Amino acid sequence: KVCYFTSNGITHIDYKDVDLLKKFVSERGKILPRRVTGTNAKYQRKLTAAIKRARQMALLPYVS
Amino acid sequence: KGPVAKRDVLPDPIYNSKLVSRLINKMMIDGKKGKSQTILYKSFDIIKERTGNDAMEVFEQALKNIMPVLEVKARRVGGANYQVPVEVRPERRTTLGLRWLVNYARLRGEKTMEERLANEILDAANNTGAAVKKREDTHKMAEANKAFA
Amino acid sequence: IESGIAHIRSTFNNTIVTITDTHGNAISWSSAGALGFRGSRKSTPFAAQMAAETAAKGSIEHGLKTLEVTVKGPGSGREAAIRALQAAGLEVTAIRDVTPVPHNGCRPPKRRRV
RNA sequence: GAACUUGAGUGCAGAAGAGGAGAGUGGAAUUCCACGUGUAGCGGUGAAAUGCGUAGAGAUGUGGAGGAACACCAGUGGCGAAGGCGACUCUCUGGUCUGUAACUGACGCUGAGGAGCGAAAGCGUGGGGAGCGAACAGGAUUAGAUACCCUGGUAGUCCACGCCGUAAACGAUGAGUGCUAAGUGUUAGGGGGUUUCCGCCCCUUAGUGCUGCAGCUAACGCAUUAAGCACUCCGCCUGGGGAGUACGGUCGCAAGACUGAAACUCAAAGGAAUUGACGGGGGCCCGCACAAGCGGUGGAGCAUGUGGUUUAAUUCGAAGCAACGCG
Repeated sequence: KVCYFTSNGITHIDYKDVDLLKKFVSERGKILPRRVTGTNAKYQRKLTAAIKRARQMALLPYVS
Repeated sequence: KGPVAKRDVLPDPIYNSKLVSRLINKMMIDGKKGKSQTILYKSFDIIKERTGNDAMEVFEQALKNIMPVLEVKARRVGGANYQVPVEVRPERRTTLGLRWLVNYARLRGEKTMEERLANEILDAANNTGAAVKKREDTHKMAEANKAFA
Repeated sequence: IESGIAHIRSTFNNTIVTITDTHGNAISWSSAGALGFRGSRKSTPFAAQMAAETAAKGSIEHGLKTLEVTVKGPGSGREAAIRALQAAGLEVTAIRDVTPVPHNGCRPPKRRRV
């Protein structure tokens, strides 16, 4: 697929972007893998780090 | 391999039916159609006499009571011995009905198989009878094991 | 009552269905072993169908009509039990496929042939 | 003795990483506990049974306690010398890679002995115990079953410190360096040709996969991540067993580790690959092979043949299928 973050040129994903992270998080609450969201390796690593930190501030869910 | 099929002869000089000659070919001991035809016509004449009907309709009614809807075959997986219920195709319905008539008739015991087959038809007509034990027990085995299909 | 939630727990032996009230108050319960099947027949999805039928019969007294069915436990009788709640006079609206997933948690008991 | 900058390192600048150590926090779930619902089962198996249960279980809702690992990310992905390291955050801290040009100017590599790290089990001390679980108990299977199966469950798994110092500790491949076709994913950089971009292509690093040329090899295979062609250094091998044994020594609380023979014994042990055969391995197929049926044999009486035994001889020959109303 095509990467999002290379397109909009955006670097460190900034956990505060709860709606963008809400786009990347799946329907049940899981992180979608790289072959679904189409990101890079580096950007998928920072995405999953972002989602876990935003989960610990209840910006993102665990189970739904 | 594939399925092969068979034939049978159309009339009977009294009672012109296919299936009555199918019963004539059944109950033949040692290659004697003559004894089975004599036994058969004396039995159907008793069924026409003792109950004032034509014995064709009593005989088909008895068949309808005996013909089982559901055989239960075998399917052994592991050490399980599962039985699987099979919708019987109607040829085997007719032939299991004829086997059960013939076998439980000669298994009853009276003072001819004329009388034994006649009374077995008269019992399977008014459904309570000896072959209908096998009908009921096969349907109970299919009713209990219906979880597999 | 009119509305409740149907907890089905189908594991490799038994498929226990309890129709409860929304803040968890069991109206009626029946299992695959409660119907009478004692052997391995407990595992068949027909017993789960029968258990959903008996739970549906028990639920419609003081009563309830529109269910909300929560599938729990890894088994086989989930589809027949959802379908048999419909055919026994009830309505099944939502289907929550919620088997208890540990993330990493406790360690399982050992594999069997070893 | 004097210079040089390629090897090595420092400087500056980024980049990535489950690299490590200390502390703190989170969400499922398992177990346990109390209360509400409620009634006869639950659990488990190839089949069952021991167990749990009307003294109210299993299910279910809420709450609490406690321990351990951190689903999704997650990937022949990354990092580390190896063991290994997967939630998150901070504190301290190790290394790498990339762009050079600022510096040093051969400062480098290997390394017996030594010092350290070193999975898991184990040991000592104090805690901890939810799951699992040696040992151990009951039930099953079984000729037996100190086993596999099931129900329980001690030490242990966990943490702190100290000891052991062993693994199929594996890439079954020591470290360093140079040279020797390609294709292709991927990880982290950099640079170019249009586009500010998006993006495509190209180029170059360092790491990581697969297929592959020469070359190597006994073959399988390796092939720029070498098992090629070379040089340096280290460790190790010289038939199998005896045997990693014994003695001695060092270390250890112990269990044991390391070093390590000989008498004696054998003419083999072994690797890779081929052809078969076999599998309580997979696929496909076929045969009265199975199923679907019909009639029997095995029970009785006798005929007949054969084993044993009696015999003067019970003539000799056949002996699972494929001998036995056979010559």
